[PDB]
Amino acid sequence: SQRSKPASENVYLKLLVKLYRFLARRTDSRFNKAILKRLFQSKTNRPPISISKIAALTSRKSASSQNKTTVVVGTVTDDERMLTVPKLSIAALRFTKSARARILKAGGEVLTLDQLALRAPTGSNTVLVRGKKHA
Amino acid sequence: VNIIKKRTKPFKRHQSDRFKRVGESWRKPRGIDSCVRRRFRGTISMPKIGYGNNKKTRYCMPNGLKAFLVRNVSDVELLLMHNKTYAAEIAGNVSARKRVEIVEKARALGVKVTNAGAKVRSQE
Amino acid sequence: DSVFGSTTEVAQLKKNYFLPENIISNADVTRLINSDEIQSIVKAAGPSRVKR
Amino acid sequence: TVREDNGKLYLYMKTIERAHFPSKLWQRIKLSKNYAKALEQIDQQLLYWP
Amino acid sequence: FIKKLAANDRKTRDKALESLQRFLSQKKKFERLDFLKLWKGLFYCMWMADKPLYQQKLSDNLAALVPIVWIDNRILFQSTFWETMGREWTGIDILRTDKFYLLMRRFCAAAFRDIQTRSKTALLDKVVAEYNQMWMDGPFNTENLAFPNGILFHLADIWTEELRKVYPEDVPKADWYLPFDSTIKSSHNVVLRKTLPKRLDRVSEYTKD
Amino acid sequence: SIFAPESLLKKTKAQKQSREQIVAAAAEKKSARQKKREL
Amino acid sequence: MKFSRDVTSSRRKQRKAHFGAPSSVRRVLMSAPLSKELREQYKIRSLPVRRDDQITVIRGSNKGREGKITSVYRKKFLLLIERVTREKANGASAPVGIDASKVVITKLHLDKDRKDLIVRKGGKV
RNA sequence: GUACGUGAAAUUGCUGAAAGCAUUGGAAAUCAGUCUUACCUGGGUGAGAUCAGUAGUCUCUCGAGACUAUGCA
RNA sequence: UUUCAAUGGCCCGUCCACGGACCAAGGAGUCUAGCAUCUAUGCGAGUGUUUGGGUGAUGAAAACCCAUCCGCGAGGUGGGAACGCCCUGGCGUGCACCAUC
RNA sequence: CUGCCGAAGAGCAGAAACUCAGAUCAGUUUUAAAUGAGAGUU
RNA sequence: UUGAGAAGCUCAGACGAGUAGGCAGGCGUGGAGGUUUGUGACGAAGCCUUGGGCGUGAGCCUGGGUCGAACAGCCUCUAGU
Repeated sequence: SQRSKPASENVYLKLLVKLYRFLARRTDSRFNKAILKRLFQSKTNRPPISISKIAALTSRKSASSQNKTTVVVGTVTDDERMLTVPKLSIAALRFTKSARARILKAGGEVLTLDQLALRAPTGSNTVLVRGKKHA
Repeated sequence: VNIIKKRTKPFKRHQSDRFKRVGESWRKPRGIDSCVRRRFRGTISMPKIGYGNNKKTRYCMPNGLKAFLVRNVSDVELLLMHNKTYAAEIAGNVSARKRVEIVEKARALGVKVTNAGAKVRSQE
Repeated sequence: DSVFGSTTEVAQLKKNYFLPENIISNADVTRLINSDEIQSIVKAAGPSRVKR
Repeated sequence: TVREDNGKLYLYMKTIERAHFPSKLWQRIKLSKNYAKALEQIDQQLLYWP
Repeated sequence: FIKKLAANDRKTRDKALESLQRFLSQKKKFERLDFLKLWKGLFYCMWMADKPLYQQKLSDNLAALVPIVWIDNRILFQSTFWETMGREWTGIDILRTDKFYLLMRRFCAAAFRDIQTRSKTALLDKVVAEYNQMWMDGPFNTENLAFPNGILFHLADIWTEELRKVYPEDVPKADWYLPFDSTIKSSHNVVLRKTLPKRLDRVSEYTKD
Repeated sequence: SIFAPESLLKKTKAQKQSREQIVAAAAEKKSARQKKREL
Repeated sequence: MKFSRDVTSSRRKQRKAHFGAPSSVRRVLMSAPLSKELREQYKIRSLPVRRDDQITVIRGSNKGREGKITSVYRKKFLLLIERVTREKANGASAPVGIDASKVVITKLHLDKDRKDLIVRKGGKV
């Protein structure tokens, strides 16, 4: 909730913060500095993002390699208004039960921010999206 | 390092001497006309952070050790690796049976005991 | 396994209940930090406690 | 860890692979009364440790 | 065997290993999921290995188990090992990675030794090409991003060292480094591509097919 | 016969690699500083 | 652990009930163990005390003493025993009372009611 | 010792000593703790054990602890 | 600790006045319902078991479970975080957000 | 209890969010640029 | 080089009045849960003390005297604090 550490008392979010403190300072990457900053944010500063948004944001120009993992420091909720879900690869703090089932069953895979770090420790080939803060 | 104390006197409460109803524990003077709070000359001092002692020699008795309160024999065995850094102190509520057992154990451990002569006699 | 269910399969003795999902996958963060994946791309570390 | 028992010192070791068996969690070796040999024993039993 | 291989008693686990030689030496086609199930038992046989002297004799025993397998499903046995190790590598803890690093080192040399053994019966280039194809849809697959890079850095580090050990005198001409070249040429993870050449000790002396 | 840990072998390669460049930027830094001192 | 919501575990109620117990209830509250031989021949562990019972003092300053219970002082829950007394300043022998649980019965004063009580309470005269 | 568990302060008497808020020190009174016995090295004499070009038992997992003999290089 | 010496030292609170003989004990932002923001937590196009029912052999006013409802909810331009490819900069992709059609 | 910030006598004080030496400012001075400071905003 | 309570350790520089008002960290009391293989008739608690010690402080530890039955540290909970 602040600039120096999280206000959460969850140990696993502190463990994520402990990992990304390392990347933030032992890499030149600006991706790892942003992730550490967004891990200190509050619930309302990390608005949820949806499956439909993620497919929509990573579309149109999706003729590219599309190995790009989508990363959100937040929750990936579900959008049942869309019927077919593409093949996606998302690393998020949380996936809802139906969001995670749709990404897996019809498509690719779901990650955690520590699984991303072992895949892209510098944030290479990542789409660091955000949720709308419209409340 | 030597155990330097910036101050040795207690910070007596203002007018604790005038009245027996007024204790000598420190209370910040909440008054808005208080001369002593205004830090005039001769007015008694007030606890400031600058009197705070060196972090390296904080909590250290004059002999450079730190008091470690001990209730039984198991406690003195914790100070095995810190006998140059800590001194055992037997609690006031430990009986004279245990005090003897605490002191005898701590003697082999090379631990200083601050009150090893309490509640006991010598026979030799 | 019937009382609590799985994280993917439901509990039999609780309706529609799934075990909570975790924020991290492998909770050993020192395993993540000190892995060959991350220690192969980090810039060379400066000293520990540094001289004056 | 090194701990005393009946005037004799032992080296106690535990590994992660015996973490769920409290009875068999720690193994014990008896260190020599010879100080130099006892130091050699700790190096020999704890090699490639941190 | 599968439940016994992951027992809480080493004596029980060991007796399943000695009984596994007869099971693997069968001259019948083993389905891929059958080897997936077996390697989950074998993974926890080594996951539970206690002492470094034991957990390095066990790696020798597991690697020495490759030539026992039937020739027709010997490639399936190894490909399932590298797939059962890719998915489970991230869940290993820091105090258990060094016994599995030796396990992959023993299984990399088993692959090179099996190529050497089959190079006498049939021409080497077919044997290497068949093994290279195993690497293509395995650890060195570009289409999947789930495979760990900590294993791939390990294989790059040990590739030439195990090759030299298998042929002490001199190795023949073959596509020994084909999985690495095709990976760096087309990998979708830039960290792998940028640093794999820095770790691989590829020598141009013996690589021209 | 306890083989050295594999992670220890990987660290030594990195430490050796780091020590190569630190030693490499020693004689040049000494010379460049020495010529700077004359300048 | 008690499981009955008919019985109270309240200390206030137990203490009130003990000290405000009537003389008939106090008759059971003052009970003494039988000696080993009486315990192993009458098959009864303990009986309420009575006048003219032969007892041995088991605990206290008067440990080891014996005598017959001259009277039972039920108001103060005390027993009085022959020759187990204390000399006052003037020379009087003021008796000292002992708790019924701190003595042991070594010879019972067998009335007909005790024998009926013995057989009723799993005993064999 | 019923003006009765403990028995505070305000307060009163007697005896003793001194005198007629803070800073810093003097005088008087008092007090804290304060170490020697160890380290190394050499030899003599015996002792044993984790020693034996040594034999057995129990519990764990080849050897790891606990022992009981026998010897004292 | 007491006292002496040199130095400094005008009674405290309250708003001149008002309270103060001394000491002990008691003595004043509390609980509850509503609302709003912020933080944490769980789930998330949903969400909320505790009106009640089931059940609870160790205390059974708990904990556990849940039917039917019900509440509340329900396209381009520029800048731009981050990323890839290059020979500082250029090129491509461009979240949040703000001016723009 | 200690610490930190700190007025007034819409403005003055902070908190989140963003945008930032590749930015604008100033209780200042020269001329008809000098110098100090990272600047702002809802 | 062992100096990861990573909430730790370590380097540097600047700064220090303060009413209203804002922020943070701590000290204490009665009761609750857990914990200390906790303390206690070889003396708990309380009280007294020109005995000693620690903390800038709130306060805590202790020696001696008195006393005679219960008490406390640490992690959370709570309030007629």
